[PDB]
Amino acid sequence: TGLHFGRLSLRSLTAYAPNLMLWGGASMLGLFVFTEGWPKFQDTL
Amino acid sequence: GPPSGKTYMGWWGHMGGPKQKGITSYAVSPYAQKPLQGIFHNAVFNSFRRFKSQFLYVLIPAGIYWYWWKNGNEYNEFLYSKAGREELERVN
Amino acid sequence: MAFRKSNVYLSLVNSYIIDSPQPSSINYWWNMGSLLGLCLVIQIVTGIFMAMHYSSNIELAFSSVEHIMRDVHNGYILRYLHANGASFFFMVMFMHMAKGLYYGSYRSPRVTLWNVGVIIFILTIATAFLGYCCVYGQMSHWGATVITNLFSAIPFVGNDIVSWLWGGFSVSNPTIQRFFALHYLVPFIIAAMVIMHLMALHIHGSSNPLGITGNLDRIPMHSYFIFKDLVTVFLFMLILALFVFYSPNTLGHPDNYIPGNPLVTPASIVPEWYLLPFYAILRSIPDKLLGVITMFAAILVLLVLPFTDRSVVRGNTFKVLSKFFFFIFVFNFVLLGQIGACHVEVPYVLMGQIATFIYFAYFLIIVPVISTIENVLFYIGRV
Amino acid sequence: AEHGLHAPAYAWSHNGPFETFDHASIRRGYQVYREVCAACHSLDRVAWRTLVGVSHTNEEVRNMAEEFEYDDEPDEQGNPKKRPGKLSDYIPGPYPNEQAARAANQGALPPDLSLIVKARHGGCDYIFSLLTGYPDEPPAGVALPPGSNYNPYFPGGSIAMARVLFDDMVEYEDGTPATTSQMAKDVTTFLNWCAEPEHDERKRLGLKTVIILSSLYLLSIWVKKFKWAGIKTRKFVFNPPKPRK
Amino acid sequence: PQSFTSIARIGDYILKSPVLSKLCVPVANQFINLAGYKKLGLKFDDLIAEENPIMQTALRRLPEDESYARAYRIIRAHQTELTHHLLPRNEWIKAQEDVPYLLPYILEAEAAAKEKDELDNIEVS
Ligand code: HEC
Ligand code: HEM
Ligand code: HEM
Ligand SMILES: COc1c(O)c(C)c(C/C=C(\C)CC/C=C(\C)CC/C=C(\C)CC/C=C(\C)CC/C=C(\C)CCC=C(C)C)c(O)c1OC
Ligand SMILES: CCCCCCCCCCCCCCC(=O)O[C@H](COC(=O)CCCCCCCCCCCC)COP(=O)(O)O
Repeated sequence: TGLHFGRLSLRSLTAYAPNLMLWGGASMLGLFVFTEGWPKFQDTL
Repeated sequence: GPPSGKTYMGWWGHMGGPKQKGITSYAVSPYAQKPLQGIFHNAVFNSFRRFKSQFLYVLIPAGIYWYWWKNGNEYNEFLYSKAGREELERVN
Repeated sequence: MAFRKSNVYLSLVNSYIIDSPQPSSINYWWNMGSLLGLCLVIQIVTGIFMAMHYSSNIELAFSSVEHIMRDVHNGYILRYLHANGASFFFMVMFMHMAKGLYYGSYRSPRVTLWNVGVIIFILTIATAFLGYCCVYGQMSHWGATVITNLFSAIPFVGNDIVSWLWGGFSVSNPTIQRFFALHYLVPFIIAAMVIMHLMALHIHGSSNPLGITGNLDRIPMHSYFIFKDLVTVFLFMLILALFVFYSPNTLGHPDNYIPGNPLVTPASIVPEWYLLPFYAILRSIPDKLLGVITMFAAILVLLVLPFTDRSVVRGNTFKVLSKFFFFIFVFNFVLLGQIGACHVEVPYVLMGQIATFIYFAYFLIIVPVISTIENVLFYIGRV
Repeated sequence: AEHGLHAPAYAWSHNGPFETFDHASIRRGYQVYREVCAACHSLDRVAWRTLVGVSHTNEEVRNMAEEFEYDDEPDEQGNPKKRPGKLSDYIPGPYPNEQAARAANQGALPPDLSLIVKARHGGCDYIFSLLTGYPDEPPAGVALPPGSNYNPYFPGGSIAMARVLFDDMVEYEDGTPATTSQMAKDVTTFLNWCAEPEHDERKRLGLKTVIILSSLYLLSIWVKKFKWAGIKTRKFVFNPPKPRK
Repeated sequence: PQSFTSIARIGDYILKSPVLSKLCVPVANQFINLAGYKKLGLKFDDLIAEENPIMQTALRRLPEDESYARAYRIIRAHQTELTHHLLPRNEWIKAQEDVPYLLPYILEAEAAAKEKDELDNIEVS
């Protein structure tokens, strides 16, 4: 009856994981917006 | 004003140390005493005391890296010498 | 109340340099901070008066420093006091960065004061490096090429950043003219980081060499540490006066007096004596990408040091072996800057790998394990 | 062999914290520059006025700068015309463009010596030992490329600068013997002046600054101890309070 | 940062083992006097940093007498240190006066704070 912890719980890391991927996806969308006009990044744009 | 955080120092009046009691202090005005009173017997006997304590903490740590650099410098001098090119080609 | 405490502007001066409570037993190693504040003013003041005679064009950059040295009234005093004060700035800063590591100043609750110092440490390296290319000497052109072409190791992005930083295809007029305008800006950022540096120093105060609480015996800053700081100010301005009037070109390199040439390289591209050791860490790794990661980590390894130290005592004063390996690390760095002065030849390459390994292992293996037995020798030796 | 032979320390008269230049040697060194090393080397950073009151008198310098010619502002219809030099102008080099220097000297670029003393490691000792350090033949084992002379002090050994210093190639205005060792001691003195024309004033302002600062530094120790005298001899006693409270 | 209970379970085992308590304890006792804090009048537990909530809790439970004396040894060491000298030989700390007076308070405070963090993460079946 004890969960692995370091002041951060294992249960609380799996609860935030779906949102962490969504925040990661929201960050890539912000990268293409702010790094448009870069000719090298236009290879996949 | 806005509230502030919690620190480990106060100011004159609430410095934040433990309560003290039973400790007394004496002092004398510097207009009434002679400075430079013991500069000799401190430049000779006191300095020698401190040196004899903390000098093997600095010498042996400096005694290892001096022989390590010298046996590399006098080895690099032979490897690039006319008598030490044959050892140079086996390490080059 | 008194006017020095009631006024809005004079109350900030009162609580920082006049009524500030200091530990009563800090030795001369704690005078180093005020010497860096003195040297920051020297660089700026001797720089504003010398910026009135300098042209940042690639055509006039070198020629204008000679005009400062030959035509400006007391123009040689300006440039020797500014070129030697840059070298004296780093020697006091290393003795400030080393006193902190010896007495365990990085430990909590002063970790932010420790991290702001590392930010200050980097910005000063850039500021000195940027002002070094302003002279446009033969050593500064090739010191600019090597350092700036270092970011070509970041994959898929490096070639554009390097071309963006140079302002073109190499080091030419667009490079120097923007290096000078940056060199005038960064000292105003350091001056702003020092203000944030003294703000984190004021919440908890200075430490003492005993490594114990200092709230039991305090004395005011004025008339005690104002006049004790005056002792080292006059000694700092005396040794600086010897290097400025009696031997001005001892610390520098004679190749910087040649105009920069893009066709012919010097016999040996070497950095200044304060960046010399990290040059050996870069050159120890037999790869290009891995060199940058290893070179920059040596600055960033200082950041984990509040976590690796597992001791319940601050400092090295009451520890025989933790005080013992410190001086090897001190000397290993002193040895580390020695190979960088020598060419890349047998057997300096082999020395270059073992020495930089022991450099990194002090933070990551020795400081954590010796600090561990030391807790045990302390425990059974008393029990 | 490739670092170049280390040159020893000689007995220069201006070394030491109180010595000035021998201004008689600056006057003589300027004479052997104009007739020996004026042909292939430049001095572009020396104005004419700096020679007044140091090596020559004012009427002497206003005539030396008039033997040359400078380009003047155009005439009434824009045609170019020349003017004689004045005291505000600089010493003209021997070659107009960098290409014409390399043509006369087999492709080698002869440097500008207005900063040579502070730009070659070896200070004053390296210029002196350069022009007198030429052996009559290269050491056994080495065959030099054509057109290049051997000199051990030069890093790498082989150099493109020949021998220019012989005996009695110049006559002095004060009867000094013109030996190869004598002139080489003089040009290095004149060239050190060119690189450091602030030499004498710097060393006498330093004596003023050191004496002022060294007694300020000592006076501060007395004042520090006078003001710290009440804390240095402060004495504490401890008497344990009763546990009744 | 290596706690204190962690390095004490190391201690009581070495003390009880006859081979270990004969090999290293005779080497540990020279490490204490070579450290040389005894000569300025300092008991060991006065050397530990106190700027964390664990030590601040134990410093409050400390009795008045041991807190008043603790105040004097720190003041004496601060005063003696600024003079670049040492205490007279007849006032140094001996071997027997250096006792663990701050040990039990540190230990009773970590086991009550270990319990708190092991109860904040209970996964009930
Ligand atoms: C005959 C032409 C000539 C004369 C006369 C001459 N030099 Fe040179 N000097 C050269 C050339 C050519 C070079 C370039 C050689 C090279 O660097 O290999 C050179 C190079 C030098 C250098 C550079 C050495 C270095 O290590 O890079 C110095 C210093 C120098 N000369 C000093 C002098 C001095 C001092 C004099 C007389 C006072 C003098 N020269 C007279 C032709 C001359
Ligand atoms: C911490 C602050 C500063 C540092 C460390 C610094 C450092 C340097 C260094 C090392 C050089 C090259 C010196 C040489 O070898 O000749 C230099 C040159 C120069 N600096 Fe600074 N500098 C600082 C601030 C300033 C400021 C604020 C200005 C102007 C307002 C300034 C103006 C110059 C100029 C004009 C040069 C070229 C002139 C010359 O050195 O000949 N500097 N600086
Ligand atoms: C211009 C640059 C700097 C100035 C003016 C400056 C100034 C100061 C001052 C006045 C203090 C308090 C007095 C003292 O402890 O001696 C201090 C403390 C400190 N500084 Fe700096 N500092 C500078 C740069 C740095 C750097 C580069 C670092 C670290 C890399 C650093 C780390 C520290 C630390 C750890 C302390 C606390 C020392 C202690 O309390 O014992 N500082 N600084
Ligand atoms: C913890 O204990 C402390 C402590 O708290 C403090 C504060 C200090 C003191 C240290 C400092 C406060 C250092 C502060 C340093 C700076 C902020 C740098 C200062 C920077 C500037 C002044 C900015 C630049 C601006 C100028 C100087 C402009 C000058 C104007 C010129 C040249 C124009 C002249 C032209 C004409 C027309 C005459 C200590 O020394 C100390 O330990 C003893
Ligand atoms: C940031 C750059 C400096 C770092 C801080 C170091 C502190 C040194 C500042 C000097 C002030 C000392 C005098 C205090 C005072 O007013 O005392 C006054 C009067 O004292 C005097 O007699 C003044 C002596 C004159 C010496 C000043 C020389 C200055 C040297 C230049 C230093 C900075 C470039 C108060 O005296 P009191 O002790 O009775 O209160």
